[PDB]
Amino acid sequence: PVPELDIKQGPVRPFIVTDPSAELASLRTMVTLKEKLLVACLAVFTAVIRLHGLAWPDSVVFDEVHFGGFASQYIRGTYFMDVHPPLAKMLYAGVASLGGFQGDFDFENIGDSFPSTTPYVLMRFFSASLGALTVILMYMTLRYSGVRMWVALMSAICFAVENSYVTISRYILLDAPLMFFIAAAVYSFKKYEMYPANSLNAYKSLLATGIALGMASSSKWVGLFTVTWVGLLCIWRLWFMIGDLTKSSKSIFKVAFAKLAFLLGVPFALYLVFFYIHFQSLTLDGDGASFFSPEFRSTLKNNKIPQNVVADVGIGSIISLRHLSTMGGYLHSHSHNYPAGSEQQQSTLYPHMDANNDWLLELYNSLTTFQNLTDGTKVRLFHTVTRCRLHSHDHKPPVSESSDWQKEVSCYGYSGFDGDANDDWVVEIDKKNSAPGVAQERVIALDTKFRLRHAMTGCYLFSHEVKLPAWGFEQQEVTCASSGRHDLTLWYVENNSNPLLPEDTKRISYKPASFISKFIESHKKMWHINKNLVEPHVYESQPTSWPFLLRGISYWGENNRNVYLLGNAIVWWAVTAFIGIFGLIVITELFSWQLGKPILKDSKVVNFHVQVIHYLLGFAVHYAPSFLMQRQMFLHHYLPAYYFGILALGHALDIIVSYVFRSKRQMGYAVVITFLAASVYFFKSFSPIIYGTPWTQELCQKSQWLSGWDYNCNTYFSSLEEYKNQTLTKR
Amino acid sequence: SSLLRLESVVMPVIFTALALFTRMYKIGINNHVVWDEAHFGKFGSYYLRHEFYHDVHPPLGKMLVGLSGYLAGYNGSWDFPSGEIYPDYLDYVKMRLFNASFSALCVPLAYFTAKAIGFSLPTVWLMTVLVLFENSYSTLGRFILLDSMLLFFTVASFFSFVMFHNQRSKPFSRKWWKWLLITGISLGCTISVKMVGLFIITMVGIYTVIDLWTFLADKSMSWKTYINHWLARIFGLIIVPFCIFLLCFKIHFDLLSHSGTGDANMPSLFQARLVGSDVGQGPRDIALGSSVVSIKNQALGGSLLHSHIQTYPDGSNQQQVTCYGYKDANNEWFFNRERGLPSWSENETDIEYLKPGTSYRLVHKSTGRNLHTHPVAAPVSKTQWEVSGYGDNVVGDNKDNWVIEIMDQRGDEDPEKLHTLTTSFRIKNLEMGCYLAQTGNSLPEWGFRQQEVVCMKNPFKRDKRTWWNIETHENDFQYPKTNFLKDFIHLNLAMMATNNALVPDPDKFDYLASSAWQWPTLNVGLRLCGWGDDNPKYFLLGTPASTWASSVAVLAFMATVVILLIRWQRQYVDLRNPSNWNVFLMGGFYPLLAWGLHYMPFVIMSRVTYVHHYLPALYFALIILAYCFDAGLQKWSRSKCGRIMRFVLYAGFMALVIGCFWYFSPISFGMEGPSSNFRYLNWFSTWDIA
Ligand SMILES: CCCCC/C=C\C/C=C\CCCCCCCC(=O)O[C@H](COC(=O)CCCCCCCCCCCCCCC)COP(=O)([O-])OCC[N+](C)(C)C
Ligand SMILES: CCCCC/C=C\C/C=C\CCCCCCCC(=O)O[C@H](COC(=O)CCCCCCCCCCCCCCC)COP(=O)([O-])OCC[N+](C)(C)C
Ligand SMILES: CCCCC/C=C\C/C=C\CCCCCCCC(=O)O[C@H](COC(=O)CCCCCCCCCCCCCCC)COP(=O)([O-])OCC[N+](C)(C)C
Ligand SMILES: C=C(C)CCCC(=C)CCCC(=C)CCCC(=C)CCCC(=C)CCCC(=C)CCCC(=C)CCC[C@@H](C)CCOP(=O)(O)O
Ligand SMILES: *[C@@H]1O[C@H](CO)[C@@H](O)[C@H](O)[C@H]1NC(C)=O
Ligand SMILES: *[C@@H]1O[C@H](CO)[C@@H](O)[C@H](O)[C@H]1NC(C)=O
Repeated sequence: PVPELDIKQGPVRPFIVTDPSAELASLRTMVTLKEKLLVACLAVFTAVIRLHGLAWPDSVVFDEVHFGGFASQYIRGTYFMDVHPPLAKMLYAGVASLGGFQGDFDFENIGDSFPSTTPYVLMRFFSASLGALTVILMYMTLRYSGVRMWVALMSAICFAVENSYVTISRYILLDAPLMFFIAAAVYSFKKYEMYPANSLNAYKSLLATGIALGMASSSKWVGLFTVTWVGLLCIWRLWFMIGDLTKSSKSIFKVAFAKLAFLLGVPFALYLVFFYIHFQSLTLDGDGASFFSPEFRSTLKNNKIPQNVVADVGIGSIISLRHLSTMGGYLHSHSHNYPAGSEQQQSTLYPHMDANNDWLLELYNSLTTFQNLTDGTKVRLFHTVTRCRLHSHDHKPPVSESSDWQKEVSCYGYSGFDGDANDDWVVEIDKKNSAPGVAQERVIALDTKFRLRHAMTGCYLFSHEVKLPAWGFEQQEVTCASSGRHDLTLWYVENNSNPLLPEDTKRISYKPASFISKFIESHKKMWHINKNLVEPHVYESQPTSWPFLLRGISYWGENNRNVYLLGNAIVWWAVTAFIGIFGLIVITELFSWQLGKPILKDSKVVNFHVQVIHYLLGFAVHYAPSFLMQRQMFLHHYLPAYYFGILALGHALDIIVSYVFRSKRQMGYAVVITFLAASVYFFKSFSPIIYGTPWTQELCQKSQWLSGWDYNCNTYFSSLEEYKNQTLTKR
Repeated sequence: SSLLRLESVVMPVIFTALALFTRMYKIGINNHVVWDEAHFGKFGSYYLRHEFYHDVHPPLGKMLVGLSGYLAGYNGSWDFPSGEIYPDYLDYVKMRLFNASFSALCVPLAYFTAKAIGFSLPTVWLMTVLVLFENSYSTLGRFILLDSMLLFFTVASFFSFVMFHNQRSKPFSRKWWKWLLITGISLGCTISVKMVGLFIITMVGIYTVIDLWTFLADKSMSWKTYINHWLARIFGLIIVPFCIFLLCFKIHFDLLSHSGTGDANMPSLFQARLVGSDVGQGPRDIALGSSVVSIKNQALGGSLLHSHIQTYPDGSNQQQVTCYGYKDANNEWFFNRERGLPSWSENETDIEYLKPGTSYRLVHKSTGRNLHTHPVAAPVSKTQWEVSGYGDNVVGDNKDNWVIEIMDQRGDEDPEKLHTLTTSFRIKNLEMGCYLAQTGNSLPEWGFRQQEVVCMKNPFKRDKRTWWNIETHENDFQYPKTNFLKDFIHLNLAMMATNNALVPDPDKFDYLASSAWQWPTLNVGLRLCGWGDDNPKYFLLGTPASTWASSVAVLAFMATVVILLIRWQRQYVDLRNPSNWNVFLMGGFYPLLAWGLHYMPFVIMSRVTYVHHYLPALYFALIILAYCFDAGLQKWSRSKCGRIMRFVLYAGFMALVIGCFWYFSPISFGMEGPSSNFRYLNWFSTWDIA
């Protein structure tokens, strides 16, 4: 199954050649009939296990409301905003519409029973079918990595039995398409490992690594960590190809440049194509695009974004300012008072268009002239509804009260009876962020981006992403800050109208959402929500507690049944026990190596350490960046790294059978049949926590090995016999 | 020969004299406090008045500012504000002379540094005029800063590092132990001036690891010699630079012993030890009834016991008892007798001393409810019950019984009774059986944003959260010395907490702050004083001959380790002789590793960073630039046209940093003009220099 090492003599030291023979390709593929028969038996067994009892939880489960509801948003066409890239939500939209789904069911909250109009068991069938194909991709990935036939059989049967993938793959979740394309990326890249890197088979494996790698990258952003894993693997392989002397330098640059083309240009190409189908299918405008720029929303149908506003604005014009950087922005002022400071009329950022967003630009000093808004024009913003100015007395801010900077601004004044110098706002056009031309000189609606400096305090008009809970709910704060951020200080004018201007006036509209701007803006909202996603979810987990399987996450509790994610613990603890044992044994092989003793003599131990560095590196690159994230995260974020852990433990069972029991392989098969038998026993005991099938309480109490995991253990009845005499409620 | 001895003698004093001229030319001209002379001058003034303070940075830099205060004829009486002129008794010229003397010693130490890391003789002169003629080093040398001190002990750390490397062939010699101990002392001074002096100790430490790694490969080295290498490196590379750090907190703690600003960052026993002592009471500690107290939690984050007049909207509708961290008259409490016994009256004769291990009822003074835990669960922590106040001396239940439990007694008195500041007591319930605990987190806004108070069933006595002490006593004695290691750990954790408070909000534009990618390529400078036409106005940026060519030498060497590593794997034998491998390893490689360790944390960390953070990281970068003249032009020394071209390329680039230092000289030498006269050296935008 694995060949001996082919080392040759360089001018200094022996080098290993990196051109695999055709025999290495023939020994590790399905060249026989018994192997195809065992892939057929593994697909029958996996297709029974991963697809048993489907549509028995006939209500929505944890994060089936999210990705199911977003699939409904793709069918309805109304735009939504989610953290995740589109392909493994739009893919459930294609699987939905292929089954006769026409929106019509907002996936609201956990427990809503499905009507007989929504195809969910076909979506559940798609998710569990990709979750059943990733088992066969683990078998073939492992066999391509250089592995005994029967040990890959028993380890992939041991992977179809893993509880966390049956829970995570059974429902409408992102990690079963995600895990399918990650498993297809390690699949196609290990198929690339065993080919001589010049033939057409190796470039077919690079093309499948590209489309599966960027089809993983466009499903969830942990696929970019598989791009990173494959990339570090390619630094490994190019290191050993530079080590190979029988390969010309032109061949090494050819494998490196074609590797660069198929492994970054194809993921970025498929990522841009899948965002093009995202932006191309999601054409309508709903409340999901509430926090996008009005040029972004200008591409969506059925708009309320103001189009054809008056470009040239003069003094005396009823205008409406809008904050640039914060998406929920208009200068707003309505008759409700503060609880602190001066308790005057409040100035807020209200995101929707009202009549209270109207402001007269009046001079500090009504004529028949059209005095333009030049750079440096001190004005007064006169709110036309509540008969008040914009006033910036130096008092305490409402909710940003711990600020030596950030002076507070309010609304108070009498038109013609109380007009003072503390209501003045010099217009200072930022000439960089405005488009050049007339708008860079004077104020143009939608085109210039000015800054209102208060004339008698020297402070600018400022706002940021903190709302106000006192009065005027879901409205942000307007302040007048000195040394506030220049990005958050920019204002621009829209929806202006004055009678001192003819009817044949040059109107202006927004640039209509170019795709690169659509793409980069959408990803700034992706990274902005993903960075600022802090919520109290009581089933939230910690990244340093994932490799020990304590305190798993809960899914669904209704009608005396529950669904809970806790992996196969006797496989989980052997994966991570093998992370510890392999780390310890490679430390003792480095100390034992340099101390004088020879290591890595037998080729099975060499391929063992090479491939477990390859898969331990997949455990590293898919789990170590989950420590440097300031967000909430659950046990199903360990699980892409856990796939590389069960690959590495697959090789662990291979080094149990193949090397340390060479003379007696019956005992190696005995270790693997006790590990596999204990794994299938852990599945058979914990089957009524996955499928949402009846346990009894006297066994549900006994099953909790650790006190960390706890899944409403008094939900079940005293015996199974009461489940046959039961009617079940539907929310 | 004899000429190289002449250059080796008279040339370090030419570079020394140009360092005394370069760093002390316009020291006493500005006559105003500047960038961080306002802070570190004040911190140095704290040592002269012997008043306690708190600051982020380790104290050896501030103690050397105070040492310059003792050497300047100054008693610390003038605090240092920003922007203001100097009083006539404070001679700031001695202190600027002191730190500019430290950079003026940083230049010849770079001469002998370059003399140690191989470097055929023109490279030593280029590296010495490269560290010497620089406006960034001569700008930040000019002031009362510990950036010059951090630069000096970083350069001294690398100099004693290579002077430790050069006797690797004769280990355990007098020179080996000599430069090993000088390496340890300079490394410990490098931490104790500023905490980003850990970075050099990473680099040296990595070198040490590599030595021990390759000492596994020596078949002639015995195990006794190898364990002696381990004991020598842990002594002179771990024990010594940590013992210097502890000695700096010994001169820090034992030098200043009065009260000052920032005194509230300490445990109250250490605050009671010092001479100010606004937290202690002389004659009596505590009694029954008449002793009005305010109870403090000894855990990091715990505060005073507060009871405001509102009630719980979630629970059994009793008074909210939380923990608040400022002085208030509502923080007052006293003890009272248990359930079943008649309570305290104001006309009693026996002043009863309290007994631990006996239940008592904690009665608030200004409100008048009983301390209690009631059988409704706590809001944030659902595991345990909720603490409230209920009733009076006669209204309540049997669950109001709270015992007093001795944990530790700080001597000099009777340890059996309850005391003030010398009794870490736990409070345990009698009927239920829970210890009074505190989670330290925040509450929702129903309780005016204060601390959570719980009562855990089974905590351990090794937890700091259940320990309480009496801080204020209300109706001949010296508090004992605290442990020096405990004051070390708590003051370092307070330094780390103030580093946690230094994270800026993204809504505010810090005009002074910069990002780490701007310090090479010179995108932005730094404005250090007031930019009016009266004072001479100084500016922080490197000479663009030194750090543009040095930055492209870092990018041209970080893509040279990779090329020599690829060609190493491609069976080339690059560096044959141990000389050029020694110049590669010590002159090129470890300044690249020290560049990354002194630079890459500033591009990774989320903290306010400035241009003056690049001054150590620039130094090793400059060494790389010297290496990009040493090995890059080493092949030219065999052909005579290559020799003449090599010496005019050394003299051409050296003359180019002479001319580029001298062109940008008034931003370090003063800019006495009206700030519009100096637009000729305003080459780029974001150089806010005119
Ligand atoms: C850890 C993260 C690393 C990230 C960077 C990774 C890779 C990029 C590194 C270097 C790129 C340039 C390499 C030039 C090396 C010249 C060696 C030589 O000149 O020798 C060449 C060998 O040609 C090579 O093997 C070069 C292999 C190419 C390296 C991999 C391709 C680069 C991948 C592109 C990535 C992006 C690069 C730009 C990034 C800024 C001549 O050998 P020969 O066969 O003719 O003689 C036989 C030797 N006897 C005589 C002793 C027998
Ligand atoms: C074989 C070489 C191939 C290359 C692979 C290299 C390493 C593979 C191992 C782990 C992947 C790296 C992921 C961590 C990287 C960042 C380090 C970090 O930071 O995590 C460390 C440790 O976490 C871990 O327990 C890593 C778990 C790794 C899996 C288990 C390893 C074996 C241990 C069990 C052995 C059982 C006994 C054996 C005999 C039966 C701490 O986390 P923290 O700082 O966030 O805690 C602070 C959290 N506050 C900030 C909130 C306070
Ligand atoms: C204004 C200043 C600007 C800074 C300088 C800029 C570039 C020059 C940088 C390095 C010059 C080489 C010095 C280090 C090499 C030492 C090893 C050696 O020299 O060995 C070389 C092998 O190395 C090499 O060829 C490969 C290194 C070449 C790297 C230079 C290109 C890298 C990319 C530059 C891009 C710059 C811009 C990037 C950012 C925009 C020959 O081996 P050998 O057997 O003859 O060794 C002597 C043994 N005997 C005594 C027996 C004969
Ligand atoms: C050298 C050659 C010959 C060829 C080149 C080899 C090669 C293919 C690569 C050359 C090798 C190489 C190093 C590349 C750089 C890698 C590359 C392309 C791009 C960087 C990728 C990155 C590591 C980082 C930046 C991107 C991010 C936006 C990362 C954000 C992470 C997340 C916050 C994910 C959240 C998802 C999930 C975890 C939470 C949500 O869960 P829930 O469902 O809501 O509960
Ligand atoms: C105001 O300035 C703009 C800038 O070109 C100009 O086009 C416009 O005519 C000016 N307004 C008047 C009334 O002249
Ligand atoms: C410190 O020196 C100044 C110099 O005039 C003097 O006025 C002041 O009284 C001195 N203070 C002390 C405490 O010696």
